[PDB]
Amino acid sequence: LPESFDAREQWPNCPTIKEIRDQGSCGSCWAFGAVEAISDRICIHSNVNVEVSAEDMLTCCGGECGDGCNGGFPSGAWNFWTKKGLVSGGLYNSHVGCRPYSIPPCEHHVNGSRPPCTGEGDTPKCSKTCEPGYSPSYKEDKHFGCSSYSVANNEKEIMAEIYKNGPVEGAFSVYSDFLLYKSGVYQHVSGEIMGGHAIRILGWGVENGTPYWLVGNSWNTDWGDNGFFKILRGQDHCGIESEIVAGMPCT
Ligand SMILES: *[C@]1(C(=O)N[C@H](C(=O)N2CCC[C@H]2C(=O)O)[C@@H](C)CC)O[C@@H]1C(=O)NCc1ccccc1
Repeated sequence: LPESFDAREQWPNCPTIKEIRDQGSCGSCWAFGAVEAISDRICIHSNVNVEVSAEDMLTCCGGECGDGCNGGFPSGAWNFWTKKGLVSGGLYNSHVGCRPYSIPPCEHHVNGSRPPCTGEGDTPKCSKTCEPGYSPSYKEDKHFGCSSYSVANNEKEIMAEIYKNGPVEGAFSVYSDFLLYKSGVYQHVSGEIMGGHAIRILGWGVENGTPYWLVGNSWNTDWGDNGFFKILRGQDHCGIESEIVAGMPCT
């Protein structure tokens, strides 16, 4: 395997790989990390661009995925994709796809022109219809996954999975010092635990002798390094390697 790897560079025809979303004031990271990677993989394994709806995942999976804006299970999300499939849907107010995200973007632990995130948000309703003007119908717009699996807590296997099939979803323990991340390779040295956080891992590299994972957060682009961040790789730091999940799109 190469010393470095950036899925954004390796798959130039898949722009979703370089985009950063905003989960808004909702604990829907579990759903965002999933639909983002799923969007990436649909493009990688059927070369077609599709913004997989975070709204559909967040609102219709139900208990199988946890508790909506209160948190969920990443592996459950990929299961839903293979069971019920997912329709398309873009950013809030974008009017793109069957079900665009309905929760407003906000400032995540940074100042900006948007309203500060309030963290407290209810899970929107599971509506099985598309936005007015869009076609086809909700049922006709479903994209199915044909496999949902968990990648072992093994650095090399996680790299091989990414290298071959594209970005995966992972999770780690977020501590207060991570909220102020700007650049470099993140390493937890202090701060109270804020909770678990699911994200999208799209690569890896080495910075000043420090190995890292290339990750895309869902707190908009004005957070961290244009929305992305780097985190220590190889020592299951904060559990970054303890919960990798992925899957393959049908055909
Ligand atoms: C994932 C999540 O969304 N995390 C939360 C979060 O990032 N925010 C809440 C308000 C907007 C945003 C922000 O902080 O700017 C918080 C708790 C992290 C600091 O609680 C969500 C989840 O799915 N957790 C369960 C879980 C299950 C398995 C592995 C990891 C996490």
